[PDB]
Amino acid sequence: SPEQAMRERSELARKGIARAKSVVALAYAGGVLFVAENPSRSLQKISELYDRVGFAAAGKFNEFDNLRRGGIQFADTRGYAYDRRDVTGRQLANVYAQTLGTIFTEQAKPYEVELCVAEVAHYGETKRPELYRITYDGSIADEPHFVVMGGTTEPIANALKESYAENASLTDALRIAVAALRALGVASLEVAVLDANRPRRAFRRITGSALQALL
Amino acid sequence: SPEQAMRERSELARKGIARAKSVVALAYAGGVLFVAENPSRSLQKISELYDRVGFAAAGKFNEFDNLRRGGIQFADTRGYAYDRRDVTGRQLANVYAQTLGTIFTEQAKPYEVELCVAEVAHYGETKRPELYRITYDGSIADEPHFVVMGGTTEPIANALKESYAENASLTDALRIAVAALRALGVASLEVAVLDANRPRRAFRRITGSALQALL
Amino acid sequence: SPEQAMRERSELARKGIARAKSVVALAYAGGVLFVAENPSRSLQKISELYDRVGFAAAGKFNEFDNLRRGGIQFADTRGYAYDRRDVTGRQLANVYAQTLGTIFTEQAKPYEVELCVAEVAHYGETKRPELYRITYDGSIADEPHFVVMGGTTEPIANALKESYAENASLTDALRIAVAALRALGVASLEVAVLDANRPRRAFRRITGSALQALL
Amino acid sequence: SPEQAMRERSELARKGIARAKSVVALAYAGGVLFVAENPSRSLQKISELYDRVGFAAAGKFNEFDNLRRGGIQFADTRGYAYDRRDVTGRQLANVYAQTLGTIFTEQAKPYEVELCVAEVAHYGETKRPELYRITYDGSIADEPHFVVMGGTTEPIANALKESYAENASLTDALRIAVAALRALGVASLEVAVLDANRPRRAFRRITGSALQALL
Amino acid sequence: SPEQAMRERSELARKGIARAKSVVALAYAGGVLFVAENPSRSLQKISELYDRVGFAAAGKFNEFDNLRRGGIQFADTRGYAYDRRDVTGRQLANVYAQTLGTIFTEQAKPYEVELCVAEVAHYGETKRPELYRITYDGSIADEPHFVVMGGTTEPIANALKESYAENASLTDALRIAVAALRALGVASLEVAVLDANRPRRAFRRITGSALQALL
Amino acid sequence: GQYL
Amino acid sequence: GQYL
Amino acid sequence: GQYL
Amino acid sequence: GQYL
Amino acid sequence: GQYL
Amino acid sequence: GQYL
Amino acid sequence: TTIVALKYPGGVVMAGDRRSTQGNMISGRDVRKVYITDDYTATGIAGTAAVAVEFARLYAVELEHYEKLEGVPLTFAGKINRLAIMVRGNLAAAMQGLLALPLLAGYDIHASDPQSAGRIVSFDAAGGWNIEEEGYQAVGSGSLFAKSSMKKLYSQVTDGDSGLRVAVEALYDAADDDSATGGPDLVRGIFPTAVIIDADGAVDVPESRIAELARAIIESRS
Amino acid sequence: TTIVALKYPGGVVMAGDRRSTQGNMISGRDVRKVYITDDYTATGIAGTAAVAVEFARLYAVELEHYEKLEGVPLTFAGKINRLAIMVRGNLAAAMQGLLALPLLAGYDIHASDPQSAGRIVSFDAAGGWNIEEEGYQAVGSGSLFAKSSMKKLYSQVTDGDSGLRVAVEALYDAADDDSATGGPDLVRGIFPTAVIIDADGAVDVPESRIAELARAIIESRS
Amino acid sequence: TTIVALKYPGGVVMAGDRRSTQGNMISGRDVRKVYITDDYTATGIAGTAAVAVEFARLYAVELEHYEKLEGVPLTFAGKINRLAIMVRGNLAAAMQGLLALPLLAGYDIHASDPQSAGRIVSFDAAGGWNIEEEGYQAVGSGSLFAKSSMKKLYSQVTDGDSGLRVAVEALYDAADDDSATGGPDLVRGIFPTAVIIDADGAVDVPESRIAELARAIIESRS
Amino acid sequence: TTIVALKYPGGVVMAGDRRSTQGNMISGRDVRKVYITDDYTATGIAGTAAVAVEFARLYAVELEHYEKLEGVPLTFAGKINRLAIMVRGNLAAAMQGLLALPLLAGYDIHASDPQSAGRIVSFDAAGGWNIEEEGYQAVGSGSLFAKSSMKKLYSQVTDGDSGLRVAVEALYDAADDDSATGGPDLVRGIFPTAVIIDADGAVDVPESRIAELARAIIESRS
Repeated sequence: SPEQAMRERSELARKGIARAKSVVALAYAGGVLFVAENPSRSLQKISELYDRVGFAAAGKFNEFDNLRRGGIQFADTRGYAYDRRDVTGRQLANVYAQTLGTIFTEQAKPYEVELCVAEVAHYGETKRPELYRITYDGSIADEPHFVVMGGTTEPIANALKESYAENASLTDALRIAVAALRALGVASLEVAVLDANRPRRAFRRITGSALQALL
Repeated sequence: SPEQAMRERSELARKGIARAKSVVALAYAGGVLFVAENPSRSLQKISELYDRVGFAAAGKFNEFDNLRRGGIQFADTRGYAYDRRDVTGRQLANVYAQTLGTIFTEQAKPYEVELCVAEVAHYGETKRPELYRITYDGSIADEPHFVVMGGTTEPIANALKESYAENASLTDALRIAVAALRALGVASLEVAVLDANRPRRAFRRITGSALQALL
Repeated sequence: SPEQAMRERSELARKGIARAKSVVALAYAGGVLFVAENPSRSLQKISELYDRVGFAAAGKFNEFDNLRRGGIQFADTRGYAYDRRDVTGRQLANVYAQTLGTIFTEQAKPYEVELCVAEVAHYGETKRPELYRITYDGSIADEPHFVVMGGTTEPIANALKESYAENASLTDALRIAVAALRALGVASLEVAVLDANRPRRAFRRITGSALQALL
Repeated sequence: SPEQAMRERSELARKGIARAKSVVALAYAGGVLFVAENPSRSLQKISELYDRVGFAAAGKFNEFDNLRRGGIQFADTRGYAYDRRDVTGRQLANVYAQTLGTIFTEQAKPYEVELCVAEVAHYGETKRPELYRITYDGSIADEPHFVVMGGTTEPIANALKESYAENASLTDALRIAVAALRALGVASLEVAVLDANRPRRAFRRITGSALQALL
Repeated sequence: SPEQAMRERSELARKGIARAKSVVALAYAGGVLFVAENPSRSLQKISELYDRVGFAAAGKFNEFDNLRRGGIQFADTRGYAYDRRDVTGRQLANVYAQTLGTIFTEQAKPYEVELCVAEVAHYGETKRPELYRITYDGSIADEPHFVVMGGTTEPIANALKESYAENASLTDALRIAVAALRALGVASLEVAVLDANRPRRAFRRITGSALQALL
Repeated sequence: GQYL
Repeated sequence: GQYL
Repeated sequence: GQYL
Repeated sequence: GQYL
Repeated sequence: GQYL
Repeated sequence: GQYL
Repeated sequence: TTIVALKYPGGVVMAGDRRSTQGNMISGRDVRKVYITDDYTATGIAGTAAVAVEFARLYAVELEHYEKLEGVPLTFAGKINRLAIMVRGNLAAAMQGLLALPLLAGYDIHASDPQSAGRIVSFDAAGGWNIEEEGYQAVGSGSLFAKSSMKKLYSQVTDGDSGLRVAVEALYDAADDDSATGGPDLVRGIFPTAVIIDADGAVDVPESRIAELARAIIESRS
Repeated sequence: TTIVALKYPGGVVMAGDRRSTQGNMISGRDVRKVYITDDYTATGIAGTAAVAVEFARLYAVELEHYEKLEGVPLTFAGKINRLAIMVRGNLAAAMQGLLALPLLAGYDIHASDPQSAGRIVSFDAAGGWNIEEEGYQAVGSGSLFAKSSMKKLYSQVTDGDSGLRVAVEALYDAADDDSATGGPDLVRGIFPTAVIIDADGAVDVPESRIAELARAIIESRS
Repeated sequence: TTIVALKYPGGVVMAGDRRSTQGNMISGRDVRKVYITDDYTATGIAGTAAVAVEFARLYAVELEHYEKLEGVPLTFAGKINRLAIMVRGNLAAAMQGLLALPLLAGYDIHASDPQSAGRIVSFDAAGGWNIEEEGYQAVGSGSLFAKSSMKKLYSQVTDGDSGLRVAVEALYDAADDDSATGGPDLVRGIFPTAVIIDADGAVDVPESRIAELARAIIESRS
Repeated sequence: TTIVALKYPGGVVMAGDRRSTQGNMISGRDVRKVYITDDYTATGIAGTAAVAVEFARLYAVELEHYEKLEGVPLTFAGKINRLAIMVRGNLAAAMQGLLALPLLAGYDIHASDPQSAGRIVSFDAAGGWNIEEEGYQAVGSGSLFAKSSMKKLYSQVTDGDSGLRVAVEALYDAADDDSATGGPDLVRGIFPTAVIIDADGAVDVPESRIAELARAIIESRS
């Protein structure tokens, strides 16, 4: 029956997300900070979508890697067709929602992925960093402060709700994020920032000795 | 049985639209006023289809976003092929009814969504604003006074029928619409107007300070 | 058994046509007169197919709207390919029967539609108007008095058989048809005439004040 | 139920890989060494992918032979498109993971194979070899020291791990590899080395008298 | 139950091959000798694939005739593309295995055939002839002594390993083949030779008075 | 269904 | 999930 | 069919 | 597939 | 099946 | 349909 | 060929000549070049006769087809756009010699003032269209002579009858100065065809009124 | 044809002549060549009139379609890119004689300073675009004369009135030196069409003010 | 147009002029022909200005796209190959007229010697590429004069500043001998653009340093 | 351009010059025209430099792709056929000026006699190949002079050293009579590039040995 089919499909999607690792993106003074606990030193759950648009995912790696590559192609084609400043995180979030809804409906197996699209202001412009959280079936939410995805979200979300404070610097945000990700050491951690201070490409990776220094 | 399946599909749509917000499109002296329950801010539940044609919807954002984009493309193509004044609300409502019937018949999962197409008289012309309601199965209706969609339709619709009066002012109509919508806040509401006094493009969003002073 | 499915499909179609309004197309001295209980001021269930060929329908709106558009397209193509006088009502009725049978057989969802094609003689000629009723399964019947479709057919048909009048004028025919449809006021009534006294286009809509005058 | 089918396919792949001869890929001082128990002189479970990228597999021969040919095609096309040094083992491992995921979800019969992609440093460069294991489902894992594929993995894996010594030489490494694999003979073993000391093409097969001298 | 279905398909294949006449391909001093119990005089189940590559088959006739024609087409195209000496029996055996796997998986009705590809050295070279046995599921076996296909293989194989003498002459090889096939007359027996002494085309038929005066 |  |  |  |  |  |  | 159109208070009038030539040889003496495209618009196409007839046929079919499909006739700008697209899609075939130049007379019922509701639209080769504001226009080989005659005679246009007379006289001047345009054939009784569009619709002018107007013009110039 | 655009402190002004010709013969006296593409940008296309009208219509529809689909208007760079794409697509037909050269005037509301938010973009035949820094630009057959007039008159441009007067003067000089460009029609009362874009949007200049300026210029040069 | 590039100990510098012509008429005075393609490579395209801008934009988009997709930037050889593929794909249109000659300057981070990591790659019209070993290169109409000037001036290049001075002098000589190349404009204050790439990346040279270098050169020549 | 190849007892040697011209203008001085296609075959392509580089790259890719897919290198006849097919497929582009004529030298590892396993294959414009039996071959503009010099010098070839000396002298004669071929550059230190193939594979000859040989030849000619 259709009721059972929809319920089982959604349930297996939820089971896929629980099996995934945890990743938290929070808006801090310089922009948006992504921290994820991943053992792999080569496979990355956080990437750059466009100049001021960053990407995070939790779930099956090949599925959200396909989604990441599709979003990158979309952003590049859109920016080339019109202009770089015409590409926004809202359009990418909408396209992700469309694709995920289509995948839930028409595909034999849905995609067990939960996405976070982050955007920061252009250089010299003031604007609150934006965070969109997209679910398996296409539900899209505006998160003004932080996005928790994968694993045990409840403990990590509550830890942030109390510890997280607006206008955190790099060091403070990193400390809060790793402490609430415990609910981990420097290694097996993937950290990046969308930094509004950069002129054009806000996405930057802090890795190696510098990341340890900030932890 | 196919009869059982069709009944279950209609019920599926009924639940899907039921667990959704409510939007009110009411005719007043200056044209049409759309007020939507939008706890979001980036996503828009009210849009413009053409110079004097506006669109409102209730359901899941993916499906009526796709339908809104399709109607925008249809109106633009039709206006370019013949003329801007050859596009009417009736043609767009008919196209929406046909595509919704086709989606209901053919798709494995129907588009559970309700649409409302509003048209106002051209500049320098007097004519009663036209409102059309299109349902999940392709049925189309013409309402002369108001349109209410999604959520608990019975209390809000009865409250409108009690409190809505024709030839209302903008402030009066907005107060009536919000009061009927309570059956909420200054924010979390999406306000738009099809304005018959504008030269070419009627649609205008009333957000923020203008709405704040108006409310 | 295929026959069980066929009976289910046939009964679905007769039920769908049963829950609709009623249309009466009656031949009078000046040609053919179409009267339908159409509450809507926008949806048109009686239209013109070609210069002397008129169309009436009963059932689900979008199905016979698509059928009407296809018939208009076929008539235009045939009249352009050979000549305007080479298009007759018989060819249109045959194409309608063909497409309705094909839809009933091949397509999953049968069209719950009954069609009436009326032809009147050209200007300067004398011929009995020919009415062709095409049913859901593709059956076509030539009826030389009056077609009644949709809703409760037996009482209105019997009233017309009791009150049939050959070579009746337009006013008497309109009164007869509205009385039979009652067995209704001026409003919610859509009427039209295939007028044999017009030179080229026989179709003419009688709306507003003229309907009041004739009644 | 979909879960029943998915676990049926997972166990089908698991037992298909289980009833296949095992292969070991270990990092030694000069690069990587593959040793497979291959009685056939003609069939090869070890092959070169690109200049410093080597391939190994365990499972059904036709399936991973198609995979190996696809990988060779991809690597050659990529190296021609940009440059030889722009081809890395990680890109090939990601491609294998993606195609195996697509096989799992959409192919009628999932491939019951397990792949290992090994990459050594370029010539005149210092870098630890990267070993990637790719499973039948598209799961992709990183192994810093060794990979064991097919058959009973526990005994050979435990013997290797408890006997494993980093920075070992080729003669030594062959000795420990055959010792853990026995838990073999001069013949019936196919062996190869990704030799970091070779200027451009690292892959090298050790067959005939040289293998006997080493083993 | 997919497992039961695949097993039933395998049993169908082995049953289909069981009710067929047997073919013995034995590598003798001059090359390879094919002897088949072939009741017909028109149908040929021993054939040449390429200059030094011969083909033997057992099972349903049209299936392996199609396979033989496909292999001949592949070999001719491959020889024209690069060179006649770039065509090996290993490539043809691998292509046969791959296509048999594809037919067994994707096609609803499996191919119940069993193939043997024999390869002999070019003129002026010494090399032990290679014999590949390809099964219904795409399993390739590097058999250096003898190949027996069709019917009950156990008695024929037992007699062969009782009587297999390496580097036997053509007459002794024919005696061994006929005697082991019995455990017959000049007719109902089709015999061919891949003769390494021939300069370019090794395949040669032994028919007429030649076979009679040979046995 | 739309029947008016 | 999304109904707004 | 035929297995000859 | 891998969940990281 | 072939697994070598 | 119409069989006549 | 010459087809003229001119606005008068309360409508528009469109007239056309009757001669078709294949080179210097007169092949047609009663060709009809002004077509009532629909109840409020007439079109007149100069150039090759075959393409002209095909163009009028297609344009009328297209307008009627839209009206039947949508239940409302095209706005005047929509009709202009459809005719302009028809002209533009003929560039490739007109470069081979199948040139058709349309001229569109119409009565905008949706206009504010019914007296100034007449519209004359002229199309150029590439498909551009211009709504004439001077009140008269001509197409064809004698178009320049007819336009120059109408420039001098347009002050006499006060109503439908004087507008019809001025159109017939412009056609007479074009026929006088151009051999591809046919004058009034008093021997055969063949005269230019005319269509008058006003608030009541578009009607072909009867041949007797045109005959008497042409006779008056001829007896004036004698 | 000639279309001039010039920046004044606080906005931009774009003016165009009214004449269209078929060779040496005047075929149109009130052609409008300057279009308000959207509330903050105007475009003026010179060349074949058919292609100019079609390009203006298509470009306006493209901008409107994007704004409706995304809920936010294109940035000025996006608009420039779309216009350049259209010109480059036209190149193949432009070699055949359907040559259209646009000139874009706009008000960038995303600029830091609203006193210098006016933008003028010129396009070449191949599709390359150049944002003008000298403050004025012209396209058309009289573009050289108009630009050489603006080079001398631009020191007088202080506000919208000064910019409008200088633009009309440059159009007058272009018409004075080029026969394909039409000057102010004093007998017919036909004057160049202008559009002024400032922080409040793009507005058509009433014909009364342009008539006054044209009369002032004519009286000055008499 | 002329673009020059030269290696100095520790990096590379690329400079270009500002003039754009349409035949003999000067159509642009502040064109920018040197683009920072990515953090370590700058590209400069001569030929049609439209095609130059298109190629720069598309090449930068391609490099960014690959780096984002694969998480690692292309090697310098891969960038060379992609640019050569663009040049080859432009061959038909170049024969048709829309022609582009690129010149690439880069810093090789993967090079073993940081001092000699500067690279200059020239392209011919057929798509072939050559890595310069002489330490300098030029493209454009005035490329031969610039190359022959750098041949004599290259012995003075010992740092970034002397390299920039030599590049500006080469552009000055190219403009002195070729009228399609613009010299330093002191009346308008328009000077050649320059990009310096070192181990710290690719940075635009501010207009002040180029202005004082050009003034010193002009004083030396007087 | 001029590439020579010649067999010697136990192997083959292939040498090429370094000059690339555009017309009569020298554009390149260190072009390498001889590529080690695989362990036992080298190829050298004359004609357009872009096509030469692309052909060599694609041919090496093809050989390696086959070797990896099949696990065994192609036979020499297979390599010849692939190169001939690649030359034949360029017949259309060679007519419009993108010509590329290859010369293939190899060591046939499958040959029975080790001392006569060197093979030289020349290709014609239509893609036909000929395995040279005279022991030497040349391609390029100076190929006639190189061949007529090798005709007289081939009696002195006895091993790798004499073969290399004869190849360098043939290139010297080609450069002496042809201006598109560059001779040894004793000022810039640029000398022809050579590859020697024998039983142990194909190795590039170090520049020191070629410099010694070229200086010895030059001193013998003085």
